[PDB]
Amino acid sequence: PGSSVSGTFGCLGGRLTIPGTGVSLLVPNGAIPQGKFYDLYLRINKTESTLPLSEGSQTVLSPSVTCGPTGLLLCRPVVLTVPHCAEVIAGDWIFQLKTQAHQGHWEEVVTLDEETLNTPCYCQLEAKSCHILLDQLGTYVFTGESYSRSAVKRLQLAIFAPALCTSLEYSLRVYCLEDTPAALKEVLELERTLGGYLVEEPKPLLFKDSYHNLRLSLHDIPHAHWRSKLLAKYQEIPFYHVWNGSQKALHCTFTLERHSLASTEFTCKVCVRQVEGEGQIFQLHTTLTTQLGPYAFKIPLSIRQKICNSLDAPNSRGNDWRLLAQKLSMDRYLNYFATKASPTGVILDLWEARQQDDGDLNSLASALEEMGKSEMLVAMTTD
Repeated sequence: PGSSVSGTFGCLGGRLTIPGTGVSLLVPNGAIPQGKFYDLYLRINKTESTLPLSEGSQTVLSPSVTCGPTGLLLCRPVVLTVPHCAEVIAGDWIFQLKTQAHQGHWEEVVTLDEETLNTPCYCQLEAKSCHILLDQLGTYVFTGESYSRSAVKRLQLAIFAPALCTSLEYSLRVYCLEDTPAALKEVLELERTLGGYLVEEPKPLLFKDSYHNLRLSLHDIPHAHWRSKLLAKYQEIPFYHVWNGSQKALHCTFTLERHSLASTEFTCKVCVRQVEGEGQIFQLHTTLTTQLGPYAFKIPLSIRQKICNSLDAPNSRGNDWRLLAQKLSMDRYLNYFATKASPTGVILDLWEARQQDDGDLNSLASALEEMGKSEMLVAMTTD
């Protein structure tokens, strides 16, 4: 219900966002035909709906996201942003954007680095998210596959305990989640129903394509007052279950027993690690959606038009939108911008999409300054 949002947009565009997920749809100025208004929606689909894409070497890297309705005319691309859990720079991944024509059926839109002049999207692949320029709306998911020993995904580790405890029985739920805000939001919602609370801030863990399992154990339990109810000294989560994705709230449950209700404080060391890989320690101690244009955008229309007019013109020594794209690290496949009526306009849309996250207006001015462009353009873009 609240994993979907909707809005009405015109040619001035705007932004649709599902709060706490990393998922948003940026509808730029001029994507919607002048004098028209579109009712659009944006939804995250069930974690389990991509299960067929999660097997052996293949993994789902992002939530599956639907934007629509389909069948509306767009004049310029829109930007669909999704978070991902890949470590991108490192070991070899084959990245792919996939689309779902109808329920239970996926096909590739593109495999990254196989782009052609006909590819109807551009995946701007960032460290922790993808900003996907789309020529059309629909259902999309970002996937990655690898046999490389070097390929890494990012996890976040979140531990929950019951807020109310009346028994001698006590339990800790140690979740091993994909590192996206969406994944955390989902588990927080699950635990609200289960009556759990987050005992510590989540912690990162890198998980390697090494075929090694996750191992989880408790240590330094106050034996005088507490005991573990499990025979095994540790628990494991199978490598493929961690690797593949599309699994709702992966966790192990640890079960403890207090001697009496006088014991109202629990302490222990929780270790979560990949065999032959990384590990984390928790030192535990418990007690018993819609913006509209042009205000949705960081660059005023007047300044955007000035930049686009300056940079759209082909430059003999390479000093045009191509160099701006290179400077902003948006140059993995320049020909997607080249076929647009304003290559600069689409680059700026991508920059806008980035600014919802980590950057600053100075990344744009810095780039323009290094390009030797008008100091008036730099003046206009500085922050």
